[PDB]
Amino acid sequence: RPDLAWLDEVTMTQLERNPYEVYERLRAEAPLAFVPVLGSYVASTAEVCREVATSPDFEAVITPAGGRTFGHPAIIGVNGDIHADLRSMVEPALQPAEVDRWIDDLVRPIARRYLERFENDGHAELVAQYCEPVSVRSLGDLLGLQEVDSDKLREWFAKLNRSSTNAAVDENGEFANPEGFAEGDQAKAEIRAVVDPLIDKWIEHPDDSAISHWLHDGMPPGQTRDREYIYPTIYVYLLGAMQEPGHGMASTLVGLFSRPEQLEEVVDDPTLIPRAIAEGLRWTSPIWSATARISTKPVTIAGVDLPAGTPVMLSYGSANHDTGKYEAPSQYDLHRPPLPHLAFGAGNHACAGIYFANHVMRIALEELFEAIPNLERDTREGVEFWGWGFRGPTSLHVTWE
Ligand code: HEM
Ligand SMILES: COc1cccc(OC)c1O
Repeated sequence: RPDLAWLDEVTMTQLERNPYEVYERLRAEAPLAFVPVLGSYVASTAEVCREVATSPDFEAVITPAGGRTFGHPAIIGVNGDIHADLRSMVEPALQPAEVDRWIDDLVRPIARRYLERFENDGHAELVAQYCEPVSVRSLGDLLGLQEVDSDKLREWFAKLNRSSTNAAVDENGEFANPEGFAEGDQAKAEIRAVVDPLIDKWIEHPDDSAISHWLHDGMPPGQTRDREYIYPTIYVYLLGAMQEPGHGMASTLVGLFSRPEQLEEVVDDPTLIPRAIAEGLRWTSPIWSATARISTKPVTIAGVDLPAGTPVMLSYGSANHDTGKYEAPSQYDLHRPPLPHLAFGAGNHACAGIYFANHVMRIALEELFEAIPNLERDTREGVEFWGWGFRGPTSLHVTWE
């Protein structure tokens, strides 16, 4: 596409540090565009993302670096009968009525546990000390990984993050940085060493943990799903399910700090926390561009005639700054009207844990503002956001009296 020759000069590093400038151009110039360094078409607007995600002429496909990292059958990358089975496998503990039965007793004590370590220090780095630990500990306990230290869970999602977003390709469409997959392989090897003994145990002695239910639910008597069949979805969980609620909380905090009167309102009136989180998810989408669909027949989208078999990456983080939908989208605004957003995706492969994730983020922020209501950002330290596939702040230094 000749007028997009400037896309040839876009680098992976640039997209990781800040993708919003490139994607603002894409939204205006080519809502569906082939990005050479990513080796793929990408959808940048809300209209195109939603259309691709819900179209009957498209089905799920894993991103190339996602597939190299997760293998088969990752719930995000399969369709038909296998997807239906994996959806019914993960859905019971995520059902709203079920979450409402125990989410409070799960997350609130965990939030208190981590707050107690620093709430009187007067200084903290909330990503490492609060947002990520609460996120991984809550889901870890739900999964049956109580004995896996929160530092380990955080290290796993960081390595799987970097591996699955190791997307750069060279002039011949080959992965430019194949060594970047090695730490994804190392994380998987460690996960196998830890989780395989637990699966051995759950096969014979099922309990209340989610993974035990993944092995047993809906199976003939005495039978379990093969572990190779469920491991890629375990990996999917140990990346995005572990990582995203922590990044959603932190981005919401960074956005509130950017609007000090709005932060005061939320501390004064914690019933506004769910609305603050929804704006946070739109403002810096935790899953920014990590999933994709592939066309199953010839289709025309945003004026581009796509052949069958064409992958399209869904850059929901860009769709969420669509100026056809939002005014001044790069500005966090609690009082934006409650409009649809794509931070949870859309269609048959839309996020399965929305209700759970929203409560995890809500409860964590509630307990934070109660313990430290004079929270202030440490304006001596800058907040840098990182990631093209998954995006969030690398740290969040705060102070208080
Ligand atoms: C703030 C937190 C979260 C955000 C923003 C988020 C966002 C997303 C997005 C954008 C997708 C891809 C949707 C698409 O391709 O159309 C996805 C998929 C998924 N998420 Fe969430 N997620 C979050 C937390 C969680 C949690 C905590 C869990 C599990 C407890 C979870 C389970 C899943 C599953 C199973 C899928 C795959 C759905 C499928 O392909 O059928 N997510 N998520
Ligand atoms: C590419 O990896 C992922 C994509 C979307 C969601 C995930 O976890 C829920 C995830 O681990």
